[PDB]
Amino acid sequence: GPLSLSVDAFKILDPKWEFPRKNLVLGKTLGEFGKVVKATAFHLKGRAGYTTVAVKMLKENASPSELRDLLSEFNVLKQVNHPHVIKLYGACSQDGPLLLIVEYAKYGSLRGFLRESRALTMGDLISFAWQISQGMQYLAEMKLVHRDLAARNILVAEGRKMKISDFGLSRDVYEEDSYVKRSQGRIPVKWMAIESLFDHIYTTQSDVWSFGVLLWEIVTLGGNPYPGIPPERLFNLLKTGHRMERPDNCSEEMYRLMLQCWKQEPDKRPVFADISKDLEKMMVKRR
Amino acid sequence: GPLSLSVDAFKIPKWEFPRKNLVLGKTLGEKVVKATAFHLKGRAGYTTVAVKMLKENASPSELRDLLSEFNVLKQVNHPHVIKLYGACSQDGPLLLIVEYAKYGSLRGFLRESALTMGDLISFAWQISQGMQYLAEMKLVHRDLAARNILVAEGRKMKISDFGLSRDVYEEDSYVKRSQGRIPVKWMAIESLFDHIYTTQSDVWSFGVLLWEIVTLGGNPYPGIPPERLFNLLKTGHRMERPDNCSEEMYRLMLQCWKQEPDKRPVFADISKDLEKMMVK
Ligand SMILES: Cc1cc(C)c(/C=C2\C(=O)Nc3ccccc32)[nH]1
Ligand SMILES: Cc1cc(C)c(/C=C2\C(=O)Nc3ccccc32)[nH]1
Repeated sequence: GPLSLSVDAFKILDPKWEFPRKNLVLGKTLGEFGKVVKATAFHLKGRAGYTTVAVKMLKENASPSELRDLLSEFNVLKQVNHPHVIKLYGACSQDGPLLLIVEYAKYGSLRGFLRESRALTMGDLISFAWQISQGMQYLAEMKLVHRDLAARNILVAEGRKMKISDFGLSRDVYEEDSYVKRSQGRIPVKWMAIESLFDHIYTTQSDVWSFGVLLWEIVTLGGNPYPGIPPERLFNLLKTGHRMERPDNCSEEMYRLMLQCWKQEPDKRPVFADISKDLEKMMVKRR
Repeated sequence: GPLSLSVDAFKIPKWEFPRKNLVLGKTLGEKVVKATAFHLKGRAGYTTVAVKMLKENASPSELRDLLSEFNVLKQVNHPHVIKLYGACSQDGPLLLIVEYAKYGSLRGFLRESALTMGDLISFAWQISQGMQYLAEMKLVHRDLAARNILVAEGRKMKISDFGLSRDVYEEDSYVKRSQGRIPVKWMAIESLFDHIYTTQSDVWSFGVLLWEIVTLGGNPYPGIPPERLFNLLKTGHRMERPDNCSEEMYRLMLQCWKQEPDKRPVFADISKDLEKMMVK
């Protein structure tokens, strides 16, 4: 099938991205559709000596789905280049499990980083969202729907820099401007757009919806969306037009922007350039 | 879509159990928790049970798997299949209340070990017998592996995890267009390449499970990466005879792993082959 073809095609292939396994040394697990370990790499793409990196790999007992997502992630990361998108340095595929060598983000996930804090200003939180918005605009212009946008999938690198991560679920939408998934998806339901939940339709405008949930996650310093509401209740709660109330410590302008990200009709939502301009307008009231 | 239709249907019997009579305890595994249930189906007082629920941040796919498990468990009834007692959905999160298995998973239980080859064969036989029942009901399990078998009181095997199970009454096969969620190292060659699932692919998996049993919870195809399996299988390679395995036992595993599904033994014949080993 599609995967057997992709495995054979891949194993018979770019010396641009291949990295000798023997120059790579793995350490502790950072997190667990894959696993990530901290690692160190010798003579990595013209960097002399060792460079600290993260390494994405398959878990124990990988299904075909998981293998496919690793291969797809690899494929998206090759095409992609933005200060707010995680950087790929190479891959080991030749005599051992498939390993993707990627940018180490010293603070871990944005969720984790938010949860560890209190000291952060609204200005810091706005800058974070703005950085993410710029990365999303560049992926959107590259014709890619990310699908899985969430605090847990955004890394915080050196300097408190946002890095969009986890491209397993990203799809190319050059031709049709939407990605349609027949069977049930694997994005948490509390981050999915209404048309994704009901019609299995994913577009840049469902990324915007997700971005709205992510704003909520930022403003709450890593809260759990729809707290105490079971995922199965979401269908009915969304079509009957309910949305999350304004959280504390959230300004009127911000909340207004989350709601617009959550408009029932996709075409009525802001595109990522409007989101960035909107976030600038708030940043201007603080800096 | 299919899920929203199902969720509404489900929301709109003798399986409902009041939430306030159920007390959750420690996590047993990832989601399943130890729990206790007051006045569960005519049992007076408190009964120790397990409770299956949705993990944090469940995707539609996982929601559907939970609803599916519930729907299959309503229909199924055999000494070696985990038993469903009820469910809570009225308010709060969807919870399925199921038989508690005091020794946990068969993998964990094998790995903590003194057991005879007689004990090992009996384990396989009990599962084979449960598979036989499930095959008769026209159900393809798909996800059979030591981590999905439970060890209840008296060292009784309980087949578990029906999330991925599928009805094959009409067509006798289950064909999944997209990529499955069963680990590659337990999938039949036809499931790997053509996405085809039958009772004969369950037999292949049962073969892998025999291997797990005999090695006391060994990891299949050790030090071989999942992606190499495609090629290794199509070119005819199979796991070598493990240490401490009879000739007859191994012979049974290879026959489970025949390239052609119709050349593989049927569950009924495996229960016989194992009972013969039992007796000899
Ligand atoms: C210190 C730390 C904690 C965590 C969860 C991480 C995680 C990552 C990291 O450093 N680079 C990555 C690239 C892709 C996906 C995850 C990571 N790093
Ligand atoms: C003592 C213990 C450890 C573990 C992993 C378990 C697990 C289970 C248990 O008891 N009944 C179950 C029903 C369905 C799925 C898992 C379990 N029980």
